[PDB]
Amino acid sequence: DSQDDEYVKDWLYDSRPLEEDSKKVNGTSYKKWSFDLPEMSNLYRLSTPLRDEVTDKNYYYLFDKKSFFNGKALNNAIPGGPKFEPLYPREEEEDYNEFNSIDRVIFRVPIRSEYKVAFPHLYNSRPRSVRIPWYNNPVSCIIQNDEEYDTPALFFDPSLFAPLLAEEEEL
Amino acid sequence: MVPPINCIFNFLQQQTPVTIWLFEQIGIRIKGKIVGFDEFMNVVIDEAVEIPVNSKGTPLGKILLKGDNITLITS
Amino acid sequence: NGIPVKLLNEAQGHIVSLELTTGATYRGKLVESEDSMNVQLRDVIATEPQGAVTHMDQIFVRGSQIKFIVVPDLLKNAPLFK
Amino acid sequence: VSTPELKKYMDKKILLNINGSRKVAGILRGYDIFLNVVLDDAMEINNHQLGLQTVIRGNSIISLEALDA
Amino acid sequence: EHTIFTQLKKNIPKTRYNRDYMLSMANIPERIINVGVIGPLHSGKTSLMDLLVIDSHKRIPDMSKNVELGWKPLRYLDNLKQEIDRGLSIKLNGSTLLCTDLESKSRMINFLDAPGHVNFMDETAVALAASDLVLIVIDVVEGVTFVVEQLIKQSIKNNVAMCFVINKLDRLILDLKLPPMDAYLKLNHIIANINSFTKGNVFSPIDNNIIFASTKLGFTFTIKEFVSYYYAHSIPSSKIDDFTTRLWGSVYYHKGNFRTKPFENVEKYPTFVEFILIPLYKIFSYALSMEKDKLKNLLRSNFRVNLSQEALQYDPQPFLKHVLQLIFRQQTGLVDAITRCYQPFELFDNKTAHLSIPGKSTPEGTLWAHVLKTVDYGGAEWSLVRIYSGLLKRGDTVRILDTSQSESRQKRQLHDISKTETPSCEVEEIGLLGGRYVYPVHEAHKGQIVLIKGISSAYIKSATLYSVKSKEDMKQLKFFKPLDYITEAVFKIVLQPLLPRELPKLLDALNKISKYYPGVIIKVEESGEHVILGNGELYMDCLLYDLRASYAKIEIKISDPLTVFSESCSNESFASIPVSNSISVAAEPMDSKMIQDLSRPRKLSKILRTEYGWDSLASRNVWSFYNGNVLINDTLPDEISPELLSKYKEQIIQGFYWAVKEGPLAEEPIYGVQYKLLSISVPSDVNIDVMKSQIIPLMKKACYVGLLTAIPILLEPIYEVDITVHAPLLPIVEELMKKRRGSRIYKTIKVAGTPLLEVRGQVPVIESAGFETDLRLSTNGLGMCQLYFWHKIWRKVPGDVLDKDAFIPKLKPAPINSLSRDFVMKTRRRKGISTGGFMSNDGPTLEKYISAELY
RNA sequence: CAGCUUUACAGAUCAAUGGCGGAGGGAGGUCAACAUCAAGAACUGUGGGCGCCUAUAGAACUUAUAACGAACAUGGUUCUUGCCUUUUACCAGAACCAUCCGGGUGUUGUCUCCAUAGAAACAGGUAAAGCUGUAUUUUUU
Ligand SMILES: Nc1nc2c(ncn2[C@@H]2O[C@H](COP(=O)(O)OP(=O)(O)OP(=O)(O)O)[C@@H](O)[C@H]2O)c(=O)[nH]1
Repeated sequence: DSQDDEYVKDWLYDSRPLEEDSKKVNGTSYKKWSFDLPEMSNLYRLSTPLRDEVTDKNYYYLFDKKSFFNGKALNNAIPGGPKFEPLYPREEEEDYNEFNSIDRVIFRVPIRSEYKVAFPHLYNSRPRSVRIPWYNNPVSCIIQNDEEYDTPALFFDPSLFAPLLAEEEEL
Repeated sequence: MVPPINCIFNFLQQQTPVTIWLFEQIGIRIKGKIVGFDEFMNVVIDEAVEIPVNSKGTPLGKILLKGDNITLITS
Repeated sequence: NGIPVKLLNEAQGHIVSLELTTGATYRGKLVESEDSMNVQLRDVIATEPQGAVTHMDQIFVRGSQIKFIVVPDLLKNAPLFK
Repeated sequence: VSTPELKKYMDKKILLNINGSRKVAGILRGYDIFLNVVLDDAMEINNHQLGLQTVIRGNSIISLEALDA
Repeated sequence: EHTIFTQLKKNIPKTRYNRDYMLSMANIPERIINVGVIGPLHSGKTSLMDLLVIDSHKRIPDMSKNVELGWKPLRYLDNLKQEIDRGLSIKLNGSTLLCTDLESKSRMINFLDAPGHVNFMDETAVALAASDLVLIVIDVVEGVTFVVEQLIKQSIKNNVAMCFVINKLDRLILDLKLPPMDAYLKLNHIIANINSFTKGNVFSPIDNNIIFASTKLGFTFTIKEFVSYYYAHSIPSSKIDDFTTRLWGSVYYHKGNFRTKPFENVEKYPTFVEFILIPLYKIFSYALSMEKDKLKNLLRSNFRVNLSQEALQYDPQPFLKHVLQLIFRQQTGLVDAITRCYQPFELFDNKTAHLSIPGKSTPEGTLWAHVLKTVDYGGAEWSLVRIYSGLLKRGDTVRILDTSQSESRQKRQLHDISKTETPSCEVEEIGLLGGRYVYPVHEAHKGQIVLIKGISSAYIKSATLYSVKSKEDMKQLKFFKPLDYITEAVFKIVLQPLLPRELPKLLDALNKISKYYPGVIIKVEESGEHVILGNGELYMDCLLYDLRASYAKIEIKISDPLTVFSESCSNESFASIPVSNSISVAAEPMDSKMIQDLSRPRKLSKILRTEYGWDSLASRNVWSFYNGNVLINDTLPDEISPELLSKYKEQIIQGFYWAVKEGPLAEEPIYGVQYKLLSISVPSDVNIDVMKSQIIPLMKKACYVGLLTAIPILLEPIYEVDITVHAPLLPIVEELMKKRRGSRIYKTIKVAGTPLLEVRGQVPVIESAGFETDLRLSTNGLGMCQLYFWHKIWRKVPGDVLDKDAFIPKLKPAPINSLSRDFVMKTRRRKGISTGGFMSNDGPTLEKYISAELY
């Protein structure tokens, strides 16, 4: 439609693809691309159907490549994650010593596999070649497909010479 | 704190023996009773008396002494 | 705003020298300065115009009656001017 | 614009060095942005007190050197 | 001498201001603010420090292209592999910088970047101790969490000046996408919260205390700063302060050059919203959205800052960042705010008193300096020392104390009221901070913070240092106390190394850990089982990494993580029994309120007691508590007032001390008790020393007996549990909480202007074991939990100890009553008291426990 | 509304001194050939150009980390699983080399569009562009 995806429809579907002859690319060699905003936005919108990757970095807690590596080199897993050959020889033979007895320690936590990779150096003993994973902050966000913009939708409500741009703009 | 303006006001309210010193003039002083108040140090002071300083008394009427040449007040 | 004022402010802490209209030089730690050069100073000596010197604790001076202020030569370097 | 920071010297006896090579003493009671001084009275420097309390104009002050530490 | 110095200088980033000037300034106090930048986890305090660093320096070495552009942060004070790999700033890896103000009064500032994450309060505590001012930093969105409140509380105690940094405005503009009005409201709410948290001082954007920031993009402003940059043009100088004042709060401004009537007509949006927030919003929009040329034009007109040719070809987030940097200049405003905050030096004396008792200083005759924290800045050890008084030159021959020995020293001094210097040190190299280098200097001075290379051999953890020249000087001197590492440790990691050949190495490393990470009680128990009380899990992990890679470099086993348990009674005692080889004692558990008070002059003491727990006058008289544990000792028989045998208490309480240190059941410390002497059957023949010795055992025994009588219990601790979950995921969280044994939701608070439900809780530290991970997996990248122990709150392990029936399964976790005993037994086993695979617990003495309590 | 520089200029004398260089292009192309490749470049060396830039080459230390390439396939030796036994051909994991498929960077050429002086300024005048600007106690009534 001419309304929504106005900036692309003339060029989007073409061989090279198009935006090939302009200031928006290097040239016909077609190595470096540049864009304005609206077109980019349109493209993004078009994509969404395909590439809805949820990019709250926290979403990938224990699904970062480092985490996977750790899992691999601990012979440890995550229900959804993958599993491998054990990377070192599986040679336990603990021998229930003065330390790590049944009647010395208190099996209060189950100590699942999930933990062992999240804290490689604590829960796993002898972490050979195990990279330090991340630990990030929480996301507050709003992503919508409505007419109105820049409003509280689903938050919690609080308790209670022109300034330098003054009708240059409406916000 | 007691600001200078406030002090001046108080003095005015009272009507007490005020003895003014002159800026860059040692030998002379004034002695009277504060009647007026200004934004600056300027005031009107009725029943004033010019005094030669001890290194007596001299005749003088009602006067406004200008704020720029004031130094001391006491009341 | 005045750059000399700024300089004076910076000199706070340092041992500034300070002559007045009277011609009575002081030298002391600059305690506080204001836009009008209303200086306070600590541990301050006080030379008379004639010659004789007198030690004194915490002098205040009103910039109106100040003539010139000598600041230490370290402040030449930085970081006020640019 | 800024207030003269004399809150340290509040309620202490000060040598107000004043215009024409003269002096005043007395305990500090108040002040303003022009550096006028309101003080509970003392002598003019042998010596002789005048007044119960005194007010010194801003222009007149050379210095106000603290007698008390 | 000089060549080496030159070399050192060369291996360093050239600063934009001349470092000579800074050095000169440091020779004078009052031109040195020591600033602890502090806040919650991921506040963006490290980032802020990075901005400052950038401003200071011309070009940084490992500032990549991407970081320059403004993609990744360049957390310049993250330093060590641990931290960059991990995400968290972990140790107090600060920096020193000259900073001009609005009105360019340079001032050499000693910034120390705290860790946010709650299991590193140790570093935060250290920072607080060091720093006379503290920039608290807060996420806009996450809001003033409980953590921040706690910090505020435990910065009032220290004490310190509290500038705030409402950091992450971008998040409310772009993430929350709050309207400007809404944003303003949110800000106001935050401010109110902060004020509430505070006792005395009011904080606001006026009076320079709030510093609005977004470090990602990298702008801080205060309102004064803003005015200076962008509202001197349009207003006469005299009415600038007034304008600033107007700016904040319930104030409106209608078309009137230049009034500004509080309230009001037609179209709202307040002064702050009109003259600040709205402007910011516009800038953001334009930066992202608008035709670039028009934006440029606007910025020429309305800000007089030019978007360069290279900058115009940027991507958005970078471009936006660039724009904001152009607008709000190299962060002077923040510095100005800081300056305004710090009184100065009315507070400083008080702070010093708090650190090291009240008294009077001595400037010329001596120097003294708080050795705050050992570090590993340039690989090798330094001691981050603050010189309070005097000036500490290089090579100088110097006194010291670990503040383990501080109280004792004080006591000795008091008693006194030959020349024995107990330890010593030769100061090799003194340097400054920081981040990625140590600028070396010949002289440390009163006021400023330094790193010192000679110190470390003598001390461990907190330490004082001094250089007296007399008896009088010595008398005058005081000694800084050990730092209330607000959190306290609760979390056992029991170590074996894998090849016990290499135990020496481990020991060496362990000492380093103790020194380096200061929040770690390293007990080396008699069996061979080393034990490490970490603050918590992440901290422990970090420590392990440090040990298991750098300092030890050895394969090292670890236990499923435990706690400390402490001894306490439920009911009162019933029958005192003196033991022989002759005194008897009995204990009641003290009132909860009293305990709480303790956790946070005789007549005075009595009065206090009366105020707290409604103790009588006799009770007041009796009292004599100890250890900061706490337990309370009471000399309350009848004959004691006649008796001078009960007098000479100073001897008697030694046993009590021992008892408190290691209780009966756990062999692990007592807590929440009022001990009471009932009878003291002393014989006629004295032999005073012998008697004292006897008492020292006997008292402990008596205490144990009392505990046994009073229906004793292990006290587990409870982690207070912040969780910042997404609103609709709270049910999941609740379910999770339910699933484990100890767990409780004390409230669910709505973080205004966000989708976050800040749900404070409690969880016992053995139930913790990775709880954060569990929370994060379940909740799908939402609800960043934290666990912590600021309070020192313990609880009943739910059930009766001393029951051989107990439990069924060896391998599994046991039911709650059963667990009440199980832990105790396990603890005993660990200690090396019970001997065998199966055993029991019982208390002598005596007479077969009084014939099993008369059947 | 004042001033200074910078272009267009008029007609200068004409130094004069500056600056402008005594003139060498700007683009791009699925055009090549050639080197040199994480960015770094600290610190040193040795150039041009002024306690300092710009080029070079030399290690240091960086982190690499996620992305010379938001890409990922294939070989070989060795070690270990496992097919098993045997050949390929493989299962599934390590270590160290190699292989393609792509990539930039400058060096140069070559092929299609855009350009375009051979000098200009002094003394100021005209036009525009850029920065700095009201007396009553602390500055100049
Ligand atoms: N949207 C937004 N993100 C920010 C802002 N400030 C920082 N961040 C991001 O959130 C994280 C916080 O910054 P950090 O510097 O890591 O926080 P920190 O001060 O190191 O936290 P500690 O390590 O606990 O001291 C980083 O990933 C930043 O990129 C902001 O103003 N807005």
